Amino acid sequence: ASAPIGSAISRNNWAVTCDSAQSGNECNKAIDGNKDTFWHTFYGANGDPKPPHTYTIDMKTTQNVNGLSMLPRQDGNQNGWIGRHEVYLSSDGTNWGSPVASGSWFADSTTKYSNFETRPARYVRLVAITEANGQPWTSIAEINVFQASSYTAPQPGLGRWGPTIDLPIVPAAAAIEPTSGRVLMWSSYRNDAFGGSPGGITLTSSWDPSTGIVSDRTVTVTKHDMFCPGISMDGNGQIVVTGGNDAKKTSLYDSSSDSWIPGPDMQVARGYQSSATMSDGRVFTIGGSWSGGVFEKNGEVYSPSSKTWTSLPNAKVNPMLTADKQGLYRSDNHAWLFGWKKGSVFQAGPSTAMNWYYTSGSGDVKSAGKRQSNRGVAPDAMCGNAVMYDAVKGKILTFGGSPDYQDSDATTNAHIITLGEPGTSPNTVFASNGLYFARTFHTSVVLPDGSTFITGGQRRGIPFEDSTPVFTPEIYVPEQDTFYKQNPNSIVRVYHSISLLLPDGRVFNGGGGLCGDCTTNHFDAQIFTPNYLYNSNGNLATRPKITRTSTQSVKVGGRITISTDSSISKASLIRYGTATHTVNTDQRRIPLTLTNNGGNSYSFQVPSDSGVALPGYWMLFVMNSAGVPSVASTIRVTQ
Ligand SMILES: [Cu+2]
Ligand code: NA
Repeated sequence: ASAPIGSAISRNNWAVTCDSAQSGNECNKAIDGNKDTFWHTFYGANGDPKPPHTYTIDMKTTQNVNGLSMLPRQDGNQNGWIGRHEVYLSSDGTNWGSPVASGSWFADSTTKYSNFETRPARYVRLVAITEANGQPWTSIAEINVFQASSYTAPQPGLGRWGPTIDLPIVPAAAAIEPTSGRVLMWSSYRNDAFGGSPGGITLTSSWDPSTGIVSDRTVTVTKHDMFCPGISMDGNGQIVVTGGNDAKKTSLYDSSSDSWIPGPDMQVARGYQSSATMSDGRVFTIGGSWSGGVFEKNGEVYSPSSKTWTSLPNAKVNPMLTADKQGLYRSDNHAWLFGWKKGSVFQAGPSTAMNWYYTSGSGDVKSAGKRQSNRGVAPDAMCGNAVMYDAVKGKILTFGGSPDYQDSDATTNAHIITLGEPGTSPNTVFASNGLYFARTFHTSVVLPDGSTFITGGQRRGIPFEDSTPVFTPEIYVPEQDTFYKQNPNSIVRVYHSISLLLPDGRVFNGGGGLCGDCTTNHFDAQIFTPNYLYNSNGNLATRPKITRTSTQSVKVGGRITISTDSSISKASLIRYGTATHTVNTDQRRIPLTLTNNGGNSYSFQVPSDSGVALPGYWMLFVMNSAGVPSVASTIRVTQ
């Protein structure tokens, strides 16, 4: 099930309009309170007008609207199920503006919702762009509008949330398709559940930021239910999905051909392991006792060229285990892995003990000391997040999480780890005064400017329960060593939520739930627009443009020359992300040093160490003196 974020608005005073309505199926059947009666557009002998179809409500007064619900026809017939849709709000009835929510609803008879940030309005309009099966009708048994207890205007200068993208599934795992710019999301064998999978199938969905189209596709070619997996973008730019519901499988997503390819089976069955791309394009994984059995799962490495998984038995998982009260089932999960120099992998946590993993020969592991600072040794931080915001300086920001996977209080701990050469003990300090809000199950992304956006989570980890939610996101500004609260959102994003940086510089945050009959499934995502995209007036700022790129494919050590339309002050390269269960081992940022060639022409070199400039796809962003970033240019970094 799902749920709206507000309380139902009284339908007494409403006035509704429909594009068409067949007698027996009047506009008002949708607001009678009877689930047996429904509005239905013209059919048969009234003709069959194709969608779009529209449902407009006049609440007569101004309500602080935060959502709507749509109960499809409950008579067993599917005709008229809304697929693609848009939701608009208006205080006047003539000026709608941009949709407050849009996307596609799954093809079933369950009540569907549109949850969105609170906006005073008197008029609401639901546009049915498509019928779920491609037919021309639109039918609605019941329609409700929800209101917030109050309305609090976003504060200027603190970012903005919206719109809401409605999806057919709970996006508990997502990736950006680098060649297309689309967001790829997946659930499990079902749109809203993973328990009871016959294994072998995964439901996916994609959102295209350019067209606003949400599409769904079932993947069975790899015979893998991809819930709870390791995810890494390999050296070739293929996304490597491992284990989870089908514990030994490997599935490859090729952005180029937009297809799924069966990969080789891992040597050890795992679920909830983290995998990390290496300086050589290979993928290392360790741990993962969620599925495949509970025992010590040492390292293994995938080679994209030979398409083999090789065991690395001496890359021992033992030193990275947390002290989880549930034991090994949780203690080897979601490692904070980072590919580094010379085939090494750094594990920053969640255990207090940090380690160096080596992939030569049969593997090795060396202690890197304890995450700690002048405030003491950091406790285990299961589901805390770790982000490499400056790969050149080896800087990793870690934050949040709790000692145990669940039933444990999250903390405000935050540290900065600075990596040197593999085998050396990195320096760790405390970050500022820690998070404003203790959280676990939160997600984060590094932004073009090197700041880290942190959002969602809860104060006490309770999977599938939307309790103690943190609605206020925070940004860490490394240059100032300061955290800043941002404007709050209205949708809880806790266990099974995700965040990804979009190529336009905005953040896509969504998911949460995936517990079948629970009412905590969130079949949506919201967009957060950081203040760097607005000018002083609250309007969107004018962005620099990258008019030319000497090349779109470069070897580490290589130079790229660009021309822009305005003088730029800074540039950064951001590796494309993948995310699930708080883990994102693919994102990282490299700040660039620019050579001004005069005439708004600039060159830069990609770092020559492929353990810094990990191979794969990256986003190039340039910023003007104002700090406004361009939309990214996609660059492929090869070794
Ligand atoms: Cu899970
Ligand atoms: Na009705």
